[PDB]
Amino acid sequence: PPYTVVYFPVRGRCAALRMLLADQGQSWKEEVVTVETWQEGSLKASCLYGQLPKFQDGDLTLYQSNTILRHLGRTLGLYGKDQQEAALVDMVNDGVEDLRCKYISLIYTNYEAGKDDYVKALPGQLKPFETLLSQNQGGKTFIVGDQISFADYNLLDLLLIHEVLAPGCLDAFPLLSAYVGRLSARPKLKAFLASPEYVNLPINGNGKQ
Amino acid sequence: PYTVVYFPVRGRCAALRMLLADQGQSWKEEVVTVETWQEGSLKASCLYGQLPKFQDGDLTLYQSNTILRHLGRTLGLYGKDQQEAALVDMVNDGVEDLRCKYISLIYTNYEAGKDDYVKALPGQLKPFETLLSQNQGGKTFIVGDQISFADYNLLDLLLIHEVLAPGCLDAFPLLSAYVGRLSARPKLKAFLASPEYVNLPINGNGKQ
Ligand SMILES: COc1cc([C@H](CC(=O)O)SC[C@H](NC(=O)CC[C@H](N)C(=O)O)C(=O)NCC(=O)O)cc(OC)c1OC
Ligand SMILES: COc1cc([C@H](CC(=O)O)SC[C@H](NC(=O)CC[C@H](N)C(=O)O)C(=O)NCC(=O)O)cc(OC)c1OC
Repeated sequence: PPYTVVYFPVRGRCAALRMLLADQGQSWKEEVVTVETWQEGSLKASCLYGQLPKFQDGDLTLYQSNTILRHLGRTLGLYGKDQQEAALVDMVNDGVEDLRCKYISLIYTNYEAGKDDYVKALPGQLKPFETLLSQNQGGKTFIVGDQISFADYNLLDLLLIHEVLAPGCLDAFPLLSAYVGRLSARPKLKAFLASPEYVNLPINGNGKQ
Repeated sequence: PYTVVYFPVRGRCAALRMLLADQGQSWKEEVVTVETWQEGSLKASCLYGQLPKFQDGDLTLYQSNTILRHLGRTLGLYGKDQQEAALVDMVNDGVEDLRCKYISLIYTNYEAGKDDYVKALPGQLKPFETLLSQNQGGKTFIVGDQISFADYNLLDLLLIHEVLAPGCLDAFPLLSAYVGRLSARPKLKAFLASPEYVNLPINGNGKQ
């Protein structure tokens, strides 16, 4: 395949880019790194920022999950119709990243003591994305414009993992709730989300969700 | 054509201001004091409840890296091709990761965390030295042979870390020379010497 994903055996920060690749009908190789292999240290020392994912597109080696998303967005035409839309796509993705960082901090560093406060704060964190949908064709299409973007896949993943963390959290957000259902029903993505290579990976690496 | 809406600090607008100044662009600063911000109405109107807010005509943007990428895209500071654009993103995302750690230290744990942060800092700066070493021996920019928005963000990151940990670039000859070279670009040099930069604090809590 032209693409290789090098990552731990979790969904994590590769979930969105995998959904993107699958929904776009692209082929890729998964190179699985166990935490054991990672402890040996040689792969880690060779990674630019000491972390995974690592991604290959031919001889182009990338690190940083959002760099991979933007690269696929640019090369597959999932980055808006013009410069204005591209900026709005970035604005969405940066918002998704901010909330993802808070989610990851909760999962890996403070789950038991922090979950109540996190869930309490969650509606205020989701509301900006509902607002964005409400300002774009009544929320009937995508997060920006009338074609899918890499930010849709990232936002979709963020919403899916938050439904596991806080079941019912989208009940207060009709546009986000319908958006999750609509994107999840896209045939190639629906098949991917139902497949063992997605279903049989945990969301995170520490057993919490 | 441009308006920057922000608190009276360098913070997350420092890099985009350096970009605008170095590119000879004109912009308006709309300063929001913490007092005005406490009133709540501006905050409630911001997409993510935060500043900076940026206007380019009737395009209103939020998110500091969105502003950087928008200026990069529209001013030709985003690599020569898709391959370079991906490398520019890879740099900027690395800058953002370290900036988040810096901000966490400054605003949430300065006193107890500074020693460990400075201890860890060489390992956090080394990737950017490595990136320079793989691009024309470090003699030009962080990616390719023309400046990108990631250069301005990386430059700011390096400048604030020199204040936090003086001498932190002494181990890194390419980063050291790079800071000196970019800082000497005539429009940027003038901006960095000007009161609108010098007389703003780096952060909003008096720590640096
Ligand atoms: C905290 O332990 C941990 C973290 C993770 C990560 C979880 C996630 O963010 O979904 S991903 C693995 C991690 N990489 C990054 O944090 C990449 C950040 C970068 N800005 C990007 O966007 O790509 C990583 O490589 N950690 C290893 C290390 O630093 O040595 C996953 C975990 O297990 C799967 C774990 O537990 C080990
Ligand atoms: C912690 O209090 C605080 C923070 C800051 C920020 C410092 C910095 O990151 O350099 S910026 C102001 C902040 N906006 C963001 O964090 C934007 C993040 C976004 N992902 C982006 O990249 O643009 C903000 O608006 N805080 C106010 C709020 O949330 O109500 C500056 C501060 O004062 C100058 C303060 O202290 C108030």
